[PDB]
Order: sequence, then structure tokens, then C-alpha cells
Amino acid sequence: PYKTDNDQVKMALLKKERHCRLTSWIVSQIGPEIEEKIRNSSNEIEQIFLYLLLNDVVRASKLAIESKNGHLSVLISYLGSNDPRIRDLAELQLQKWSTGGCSIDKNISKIYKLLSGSPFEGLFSLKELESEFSWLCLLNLTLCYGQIDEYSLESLVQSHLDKFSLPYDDPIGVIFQLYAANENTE
Amino acid sequence: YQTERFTKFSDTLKEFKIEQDPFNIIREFRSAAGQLALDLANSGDESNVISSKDWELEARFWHLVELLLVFRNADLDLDEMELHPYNSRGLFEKKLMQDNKQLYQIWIVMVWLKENTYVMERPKNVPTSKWLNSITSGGLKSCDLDFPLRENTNVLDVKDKEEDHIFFKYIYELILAGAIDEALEEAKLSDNISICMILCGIQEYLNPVIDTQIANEFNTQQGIKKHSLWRRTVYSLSQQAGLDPYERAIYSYLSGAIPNQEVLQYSDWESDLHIHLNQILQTEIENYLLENNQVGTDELILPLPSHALTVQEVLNRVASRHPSESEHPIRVLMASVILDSLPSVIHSSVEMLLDIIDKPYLLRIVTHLAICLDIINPGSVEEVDKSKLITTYISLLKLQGLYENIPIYATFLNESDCL
Repeated sequence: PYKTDNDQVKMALLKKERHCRLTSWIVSQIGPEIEEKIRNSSNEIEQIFLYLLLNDVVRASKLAIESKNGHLSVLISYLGSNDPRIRDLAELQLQKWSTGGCSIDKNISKIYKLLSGSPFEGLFSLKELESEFSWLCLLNLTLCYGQIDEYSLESLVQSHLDKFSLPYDDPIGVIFQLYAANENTE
Repeated sequence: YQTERFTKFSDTLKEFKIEQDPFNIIREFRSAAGQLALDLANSGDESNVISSKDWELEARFWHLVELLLVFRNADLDLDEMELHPYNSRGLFEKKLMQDNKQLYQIWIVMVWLKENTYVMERPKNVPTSKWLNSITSGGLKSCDLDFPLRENTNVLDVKDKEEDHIFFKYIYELILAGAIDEALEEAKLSDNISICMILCGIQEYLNPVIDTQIANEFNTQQGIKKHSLWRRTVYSLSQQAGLDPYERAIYSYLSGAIPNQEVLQYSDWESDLHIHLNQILQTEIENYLLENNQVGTDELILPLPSHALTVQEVLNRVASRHPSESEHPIRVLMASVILDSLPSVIHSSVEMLLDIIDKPYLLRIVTHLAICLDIINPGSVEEVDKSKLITTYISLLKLQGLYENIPIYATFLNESDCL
């Protein structure tokens, strides 16, 4: 509704709005799944990760703070700003670990991978989480972190779908596919 | 030769009066003092190191003066910025710094403060990689900064802590000098990537597509959206002990806070003043943002102080904290310039001629400052005060036997008649 200096800004805002509603909705769906998972976790950093799975950057940050993982906490606050500096730095840290790095905590690496902006698209890949989470949950990961600004909503969703086959019979899946398919929806 | 000095200053005035912009005078005054600062410093009697520092100080004064009067006086008013609520915090920060001159002045001063900050030489023999000693000893089950926080610091090898000390101290010095970029380079290259990432959080969020009015400076979004969060997160990290005192110090500075005692105890007038102006600044921005609903409630994790000091009051406190330094007569002028109470102090030290005479630089400096002032802002210093000042300085040109260059100084009164 509000007036915009020029029309490409408008386009950009409309993209943000749509994106925010889509991601709030996905969080509505995966909500209980993840909350269950947080119920059963016995490890704090894993919980922090799960809170990121519900796109709750702030509660993750808070748990980090509380669980004495302060640096992590700081890092988390970047999630959802698409700062390419942080993206490439996170990826760098991941390569350095994945070349020697005697041992890094399993979930801290997951979180760094989220900061990398390409959590499956990758070389420390969350793709194996395919077997632990609703496809929608992982798609949430791509959509929230993932590289929002450089991509259109469609080609982003498409990017994700290119990494994971959805079940043929699932209709909310179908709708995402038709949405992403853009150039040849028909 | 050095007893040439007065010539140099006098010389600049000649050039000005003879090419009939006046800010160059001061610029030259600065360079002049700086040149002299070098002379007394190089090879000298240890009686010279003192008056050498009084020249470096001199120079910094001329610089501060240039910076502030340039901004205040070359004020020809540009176009107002029209933001929308959809705009990023980055833009609001920029708007704030445009519209509010009182506060930008604080920025100017901090910039000057940084300009003149000492930084140690880059640490040599820095190790191949981070915490290598602990890794080699075994016992680091995770290689992340937060591991020894999660459980006793006994985890980290001594040598590793010692090196972390060298690093964080160096980074801190670089940060106080404004060398943020060098700090990022050091972080990157010394295998402190995570610390680097922390340093990247310094920027407010901008997006060239939405924040049109900076689609020139940027081609890609940058900076971090949930900054109030970032800031509390950093501040909290800063308060967590079992971290090196310089690391905590860094996070303090970044959060707009005042670093721990162990680090703060070694900060001088300039350093301390800098720290507290930083605090004023940080607080003022975050308040500006709150008054425009550009902060989201989720991010207010923690209480940070909301009440900004005034530059008057910061100066006052730092003063009582660094009396020796504070009372130094050119640093009094420094403060006088910062608060704009400058002709106030001119007329003052004028009446102190009626222990200003004991220190040589002073009577000169005040005189040349008064000259500059009335050049740049006609009316600035009371006619009488100019008369009195030049009168007395001239009688010293006589006591030095440099009558040669007295006419130049005469060019400011009909009282000149009497010479």
C-alpha cells in the first residue's frame, strides 16, 4: 500500500513481503515437528540449530548466550542478512576445518554451513539431513538463508528442488514445483 | 638554526596576505609544527624530547582545528534526505549523521582521535595456525572459540593463550586507530576467521535496490539486519570472563561500551576520551533508530544504557580522570575547540596577561589562532584582544631580534601606526 520513490524498489519490497509470508507459513507447518525434536534433544548446540530450523534467530542466539557459546551467538545474529562477506568467511572456515581440522562439533559445523548460504549446495553438506527432516523443513533452510537477494523467489525454490526429489504424490510439493517452474509452468 | 621557527609561521602569513582557502594557513601551521616536531625529536638533548612532544601536540591541535572549522564554516547547506519506513537502518544512520551536525562533530573528533593513535608493530613470528599447541597436545575436542567457554579454560595450552594475547592486543590497538580493515586483514591472515566475522558485524544493513540513495556506493547488499541483536550479543560476549582482557576490550568498544579495568587503566586522555565519545555515538544512533521504529522488539535481548552523555560532560569526566594531561595548555585549547568555547578561552588567556608567560608555545599559538579566526570568521575575536596579543608577541619578535618580519603582523590594526 505505501508509495515508493520508483517502481523497481516497489518490485523489491513486494518480493520481500512474499518471501516473509512464505517463510512464516513454512515455519507454521514444520513447527510441531521441530518442537518435538527440541523436546528430545540432549545437547544444547543441537537445540540452537533446531531453533534455526524454526527461523527463530533470536531464541537460538539466546540459547547460545545461555549455553556459554558466545562467539556462536554473535555469528547467529547474521542469519537472514545476506552479507556476502560473512558468507565467504563461513565457507572459508569450513574448508580450513575440512582440511586437517582434527575435530569440530557436529552442529557448530551445521550452523556455519547455514551461514555459508548454501547448506546443501556444498562441501559440508546438510543433504544427509534429507533423512531426518520434512523436505519442507530443509526447503525452509534454503529459503531463509540460502541467498535471498541474488535470486528471485522462483529460481531460489528451483535451486532447492534441483537438490531434492519430492514425493510424486505430495501436492504442496507440486505447488512449489509449479511455482519454481516459471518459464515452463505448463 | 632552529630559532628560525617564528619565520615559518610568519612566512605563511606573508603568502596569504600577498595572493590577494584561508584554511590553508592552518593546514600549513600544522605542517610547520609537525616539521619542527621532527627536528627536536631525531637527535637531541633529552631536554628536547619534552618540547618535541609539545610540538607534536601543537600539530595535532592545528589539525583538529582545521577539521572542525572546515566542517562548521564551509557549511553550505545541501539537500535533505527523504527516507521511508521500508528503508534499511543503514540509511537511517546516514540520515542521522547528515542532519545532526552536533553529532557529526563528534564523529569528526573521533576520526581525529584515531588519526593520532599509536599502534604496536605487527607481531612477528606469528604461528602457521590457531591454537596449534593445544591441538598438538591433544585434548581439544572441538576447534571453535566457544569450546573452552563450554568447559574449563584448562583446555587451552599456555603458549596458545599467550599468542591469543599478542593477537587480540594488536587487533585492539588497530581498532582504536580506526584501522578496522587492517584488523580484518590480520584476522583473516592469522587464522582467526571467526573473530574476523565478528568484526564484519560493525556495519549496519544497506541494500542498493531498496536504499536507492546509496545505489552509487554499493552494488550488493551488505551489513547485518538484526543489529541491535548483534550489539547485545557482542556486549554480552564482552562481559563473559575467561576471555582475554583485550578481546573483551574489543567487544566493549564494538558494543559502544567502556572496556574492562585491566585494559582501560592504560588508556590516556585521548584514548579514554575516544572510548567515551564512541559510547555517546553508539547510544545516540541506537536511540535515533528506536525513535523511528527501525528496531525490532525481539532484538532487545539485554539492557544497554540509553542515556547519552554530552561532550561537555564526557570531557569533564575524562578531565578529572587525567588531570595532568587535561591541564596541559594546548590540550585545554583542544577541548576549547571541541566545545566551540574558543574565543572564550582566547579572551581568557589574554587576561592571564594582566604562568602563561612561563610556557613559550602558548602566547604564539593563541595569537596565530586569533589571527586565523578573525580571517575565517570576521568579528570572531574581540578587536582589543587581537591588539593585546599581537602587541605582546611583537615585543618578543623584538626580544629575538627578528624585527625583519614584524610588518606582516601589523596588518590588523590602525594601532600599527605606532610602529
